[PDB]
Amino acid sequence: EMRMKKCPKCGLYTLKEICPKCGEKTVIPKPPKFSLEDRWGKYRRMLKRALKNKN
Amino acid sequence: ELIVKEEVETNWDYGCNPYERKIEDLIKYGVVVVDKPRGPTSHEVSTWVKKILNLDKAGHGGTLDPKVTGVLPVALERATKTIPMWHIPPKEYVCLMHLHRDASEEDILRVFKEFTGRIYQRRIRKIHELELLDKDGKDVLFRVKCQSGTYIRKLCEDIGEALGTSAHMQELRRTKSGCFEEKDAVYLQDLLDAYVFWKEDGDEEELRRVIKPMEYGLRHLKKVVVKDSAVDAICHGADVYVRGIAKLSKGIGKGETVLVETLKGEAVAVGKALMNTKEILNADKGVAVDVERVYMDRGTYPRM
Ligand SMILES: [K+]
Ligand SMILES: [K+]
Ligand SMILES: [Zn+2]
Repeated sequence: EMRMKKCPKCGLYTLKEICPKCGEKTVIPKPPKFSLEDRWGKYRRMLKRALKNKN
Repeated sequence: ELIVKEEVETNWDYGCNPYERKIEDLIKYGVVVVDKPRGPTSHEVSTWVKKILNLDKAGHGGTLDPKVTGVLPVALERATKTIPMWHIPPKEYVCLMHLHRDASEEDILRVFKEFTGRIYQRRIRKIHELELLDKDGKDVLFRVKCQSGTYIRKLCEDIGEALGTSAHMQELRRTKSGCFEEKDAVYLQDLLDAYVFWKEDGDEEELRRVIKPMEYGLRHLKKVVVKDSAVDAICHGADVYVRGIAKLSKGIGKGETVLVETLKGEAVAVGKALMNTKEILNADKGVAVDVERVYMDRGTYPRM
């Protein structure tokens, strides 16, 4: 079954595994699954904090 | 650009620039453009937003089906009053259609032209743009810009029939709804983190990046900018009189829906124009706008 793809760089939609206008492997447009449980929220936020008081 | 009817000053002791609201007020009159996940219903999403921001009220705009992802604006608190204006501009989607039998690229392009314009569905809806993005055998990926209310699943079926075969929608993603675009969309995880960062780290930066003022979803409307002295009256039900107007959009026609804003750019209400731009500019008296819904809380501006 075919699935739509999107270039992470140009933001273009395509069916190709590799963007025809840029180069990067295209990805599935779907947003990550969500749950109020927010399982890895602590780790995710930990990273953002660290990354921020840096670059 | 707006036409100045009368140059007036605004008192910065009341209200403020919509993008400079205290955090609580940004939320009070805010909108979160969620990139809807595949699986939950649109209602579950607005519910989650409501829980994440610990709100009492929230509402989404153009409903997206469970398997559809993409732009899903969710009005917060008072902003829910503005949702009725969101259907006016066109919507845009990227769609993956699967033909029952393969068709040439030339025939697909021809049929896309045939569907460009007015069509019928159960209603007459306008198809502004229909672009072939990619094709692999029976799998056709296309972009469609259309009037709100247009059923994309039905559009795929009719296109299939127009090609001499049949077709069904495989995937759908909304890229534009109202004044919002994919570039404005945020993942629920990032909205949740933004809230935590505010409640814990006491940082409003992320919340301010993900929550947009409701004024952002009303940019498609012509404007009538009123003097400070006319704001609270309008919030209490008064209509907009010629003498209360400082600036207004060019080309406002009688009967047209217009946004009533303060001199600071705050959305006060919406209503129907009773006079056109020129009549308003030439008049010295009269009622300019018949106000239909108030967006701003009473007492925000001074009672006169
Ligand atoms: K909407
Ligand atoms: K095929
Ligand atoms: Zn690319």
